[PDB]
Amino acid sequence: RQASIELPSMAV
Amino acid sequence: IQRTPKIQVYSRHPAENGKSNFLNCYVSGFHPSDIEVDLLKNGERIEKVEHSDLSFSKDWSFYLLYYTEFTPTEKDEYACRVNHVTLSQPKIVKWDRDM
Amino acid sequence: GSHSMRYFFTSVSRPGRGEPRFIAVGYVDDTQFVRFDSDAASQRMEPRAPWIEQEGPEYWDGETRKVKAHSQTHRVDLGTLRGYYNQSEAGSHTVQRMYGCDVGSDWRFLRGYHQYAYDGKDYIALKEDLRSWTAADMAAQTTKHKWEAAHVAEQLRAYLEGTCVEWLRRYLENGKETLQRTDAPKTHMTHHAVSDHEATLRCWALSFYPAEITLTWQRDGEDQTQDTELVETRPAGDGTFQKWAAVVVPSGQEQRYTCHVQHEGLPKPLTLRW
Ligand code: NA
Repeated sequence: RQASIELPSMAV
Repeated sequence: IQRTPKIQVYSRHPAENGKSNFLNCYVSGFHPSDIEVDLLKNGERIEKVEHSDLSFSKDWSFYLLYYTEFTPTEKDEYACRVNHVTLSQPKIVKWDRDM
Repeated sequence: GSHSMRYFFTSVSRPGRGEPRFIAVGYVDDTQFVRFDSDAASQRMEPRAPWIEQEGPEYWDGETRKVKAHSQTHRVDLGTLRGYYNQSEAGSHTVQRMYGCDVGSDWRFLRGYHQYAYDGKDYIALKEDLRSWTAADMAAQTTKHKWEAAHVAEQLRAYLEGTCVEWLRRYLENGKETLQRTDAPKTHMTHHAVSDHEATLRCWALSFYPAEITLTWQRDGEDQTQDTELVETRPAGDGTFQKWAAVVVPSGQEQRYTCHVQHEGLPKPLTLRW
């Protein structure tokens, strides 16, 4: 199962 | 950073002439991911070849397994031919039943 | 033995040849279980192992939603990174991300990881304490600050110590017949004559799982590394692995040499002799 973190937050 | 591919050519099961098997070409340790890999029978490109999904090691370098179903004989030559940015010309590695 | 769950994500820009290509794969130990290819037919997360097919539609929808969102973030990242490094829009570039967790024999948390690379080199990485960041260079410092502000490490820590471990255990249970098996290597030795003066002894290990293995040569009970060749462990294609180790010896001295094999499937190490 993948991580459920808001992906826009972990933009570089 | 660019890294040149390592290449191993080998069968899935111990080779027995006249019995069907799988021919593998494992490419690893390369960067970037763009690569061309062909399996050759007597110098000619084998048409029906599949490959694994692109993945990578701890050092970020990529690996892929290319494979085809085949029936080895005493008098048939198999090889893997690989091209990559790091290579001046395609590299050909011949299949050896003992390696 | 110990176990792991890992996800690997790769995006490649190819200016002039459309938008970036994205590939995601998931592993439990050495077994791939899911894949996504942005250019493939289904446009969904797909099964690659029989046990993952036990998951219902809510899982497949959720995993598909998350992986497609990851592809979109990477597209944004690729543009951001060209700016940071003052690069032109003409070259092809690569973004890679990896995360996952390790557990011990008791299936308890050992460590977590989350790291990012740009063009084949480290960019930013979560430290073993799962609270702090390692920026590889000056450019990566900008990312460190944003991730500190958005509290990414806290969120990743909760995943890596909770969800990651729990779903790894679930998979190990659901796929016990295959994931928890230990296939001991089938082993043999070959002899090849280079000439009259020397011979090559090759120690083989075939049909083993998991991939982890140690092959060592000894001469009269003493470790022998000189005049040896050891190939990288390689996939057989059927879910098992292969490896060999060879030594070049002087003719008539073959009997001094022994090959030693260590593997989880072996209750005690094997010793092979020509
Ligand atoms: Na999750």
